[PDB]
Amino acid sequence: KTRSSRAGLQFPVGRVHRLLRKGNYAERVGAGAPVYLAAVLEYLTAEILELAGNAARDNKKTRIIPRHLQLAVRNDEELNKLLGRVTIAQGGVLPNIQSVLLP
Amino acid sequence: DNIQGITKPAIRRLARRGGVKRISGLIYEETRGVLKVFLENVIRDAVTYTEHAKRKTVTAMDVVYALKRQGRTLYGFG
Amino acid sequence: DNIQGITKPAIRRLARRGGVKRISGLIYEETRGVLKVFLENVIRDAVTYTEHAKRKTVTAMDVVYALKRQGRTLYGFG
Amino acid sequence: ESYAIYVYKVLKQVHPDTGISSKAMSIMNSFVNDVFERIAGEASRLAHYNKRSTITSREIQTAVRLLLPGELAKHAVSEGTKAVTKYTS
Amino acid sequence: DDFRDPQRWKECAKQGKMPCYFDLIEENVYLTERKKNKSHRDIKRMQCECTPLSKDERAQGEIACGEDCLNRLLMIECSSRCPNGDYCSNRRFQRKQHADVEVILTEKKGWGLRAAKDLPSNTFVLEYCGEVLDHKEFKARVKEYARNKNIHYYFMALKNDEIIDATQKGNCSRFMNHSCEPNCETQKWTVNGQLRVGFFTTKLVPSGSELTFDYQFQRYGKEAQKCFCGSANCRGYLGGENRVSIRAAGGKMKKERSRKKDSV
Amino acid sequence: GGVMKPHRYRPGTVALREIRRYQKSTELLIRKLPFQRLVREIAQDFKTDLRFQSSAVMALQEASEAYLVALFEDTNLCAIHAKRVTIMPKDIQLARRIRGE
Amino acid sequence: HRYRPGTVALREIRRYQKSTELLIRKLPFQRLVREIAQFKTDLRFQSSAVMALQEASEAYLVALFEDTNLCAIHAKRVTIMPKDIQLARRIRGE
Repeated sequence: KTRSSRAGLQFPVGRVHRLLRKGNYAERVGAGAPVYLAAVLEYLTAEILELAGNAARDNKKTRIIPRHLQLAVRNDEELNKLLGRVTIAQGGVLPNIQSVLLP
Repeated sequence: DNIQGITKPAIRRLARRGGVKRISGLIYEETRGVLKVFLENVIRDAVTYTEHAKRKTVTAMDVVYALKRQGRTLYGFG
Repeated sequence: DNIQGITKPAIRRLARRGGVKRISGLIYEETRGVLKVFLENVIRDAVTYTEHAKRKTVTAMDVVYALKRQGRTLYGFG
Repeated sequence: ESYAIYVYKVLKQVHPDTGISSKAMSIMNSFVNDVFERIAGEASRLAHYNKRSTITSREIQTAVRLLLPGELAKHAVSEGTKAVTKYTS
Repeated sequence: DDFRDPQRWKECAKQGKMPCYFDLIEENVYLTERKKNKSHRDIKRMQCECTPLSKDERAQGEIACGEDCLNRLLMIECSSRCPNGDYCSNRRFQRKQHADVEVILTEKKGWGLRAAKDLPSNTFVLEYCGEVLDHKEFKARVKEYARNKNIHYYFMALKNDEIIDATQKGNCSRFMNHSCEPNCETQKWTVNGQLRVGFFTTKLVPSGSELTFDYQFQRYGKEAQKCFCGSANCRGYLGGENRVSIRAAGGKMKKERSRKKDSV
Repeated sequence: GGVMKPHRYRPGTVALREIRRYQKSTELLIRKLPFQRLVREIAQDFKTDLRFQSSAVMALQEASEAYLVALFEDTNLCAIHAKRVTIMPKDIQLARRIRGE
Repeated sequence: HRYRPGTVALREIRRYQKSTELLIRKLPFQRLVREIAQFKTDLRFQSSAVMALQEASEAYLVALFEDTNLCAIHAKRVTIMPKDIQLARRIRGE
């Protein structure tokens, strides 16, 4: 049976194992590293998709769009810090107007 | 002179997206030069990658790698 | 409360090296906070490296790596 | 090959009745690849300062703690620990 | 004095006491409306950014969407998707919140309006409603109607190619006069994607005082007209002295890129 | 008898309206064919007789628009710090100097 | 005898841009580090670690004050103000 089924995850452990053994990072890899990394990636993916889904429901839509991803990422304190130097295509900016320009 | 193709109202449009209320008359000539320098750097790096890869066509992955080299990661064109 | 040990003359001397002629009376409380944040970040990274290395003593190479992580790249300490 | 079907499987667990566009799928693919590269590179760095052959779960955990912010890293570590416990138990 | 009744009566033209010689009008009507606009592609919704409470009114209760809303400052009324819902106060052209008006005789210059009760600044009074013309019909109907010897021309240019006629059908805003000391004015609000013209006050108008608005001066034929107010500097004349052309009066059409022939 | 026009927008009102209109949307603001011609012209200086991918030009356009938007976002703060509404090239230069360009 | 206000300021600017020594006192800096390093209780330090921390900190502060001075001059002021530091750290990306 698949290692993912043993670990209770959703991302595939074996492909991560292969990429670690293939990407010239070190001489050896311990058995727990791919499972740990897959759990981390699954958690981050789930967080991003949760906030994207909330942003999508906030605009009466049923399909997540890059604008929704942009809003979800930029309206969070820590994800913005993690992705501060990343440009999302077809993402746009946050609506804000400085208070010294409004009449 | 294709640098004049980047129109005055186009630059005004970009400023409107950036949140600028009133635009001076030299911002356009400044922005043209800034964009020219930025594009020259990125294109130089991209063409370098291509010539290394022995290709004649310039792929989009080359542009992505050049932007990563500059330090501006771009999601979507992978 | 050892952040008060970064004295007004010390900050003034640093500004003089920076090229400042006239200094407001409110610069010091801001400078102390900025220094505290910077030191907290760097020391956090250093202590993390130490705890990974299974060491009681925080080495200088740990500090150098912590600075390299943030993009400072100090020379002179190995 | 990519992570698209797995992203679908993750999405259907946190929002049942929703969809996602291909551009967003590509963006998520890039995000997964980028985080994978960051964590792997940091672990490969950590394994060299101590002159060790093997990247272990401890190495990955150290990289995670160094790379992610405060509240996010704690949950990431907890999830990874739970998974690596369930892997052997 | 207004007495809006649907039965036509025995008052010829002056419309001072019997308003049923012509017809009244609701929100305006169009003739050649096509689906080429910014209606529902980029102005689908322009929602304000408000985090209200809406559970505490009449006691520590702030009115919803006051002068701190993002839409009121930019002259846009909210849609039905407002977070306040049916408590937002921007939708004044849709709930038909109007001011108390009355039409009687003041001066021999013509009919007009006088304020019933006290009215503060930045208060809506009436919406200008009429019949929307188009490119070709304006320059024909105007020369067809100039030979009918009429004094009042109810033409107002919405855009460089749109002129609204308030002659065949008009609301209570057709009687307001001109003066060189304006206390009311006209504003260009955007409701439901369409542009509408409204009337706002500027000061604290006392009960029983005049309510006129300033004309952006314009003349159309060879003759001239003059104003009879004379507040302190009154320019003497409606339309000033300078003459402008048929196209400049209406705003000269956005020429369909056919041909030169049309200019000649 | 003449055709009177209602009124004129106060300046800055439509400017702010445009600010909202273009901050709400997500589209390309730059003329695509001129952008393409410009890229080809400036690429001719590094290798004669090249060929491009459509996505390779689209990515360049996205990056350029993002860069300019960020530059203006910082420049507006510079101008406001200068207690001005109008935006000046000295503000642009200060933004680039402090950013490190 | 008095030197006019600003003259000695320029004198200090010259002499402290000429010198290369450290400006912050070692014992207070050390006490500060060993206080805010309490992360992990009961730590030990190499001296070169603190020596490097002081160098990095003074370099960072000088580099920040340079941009602060630039902002103050752009504002047509001589005196630097905390709003200038805030603008500098806002544009810098912090």
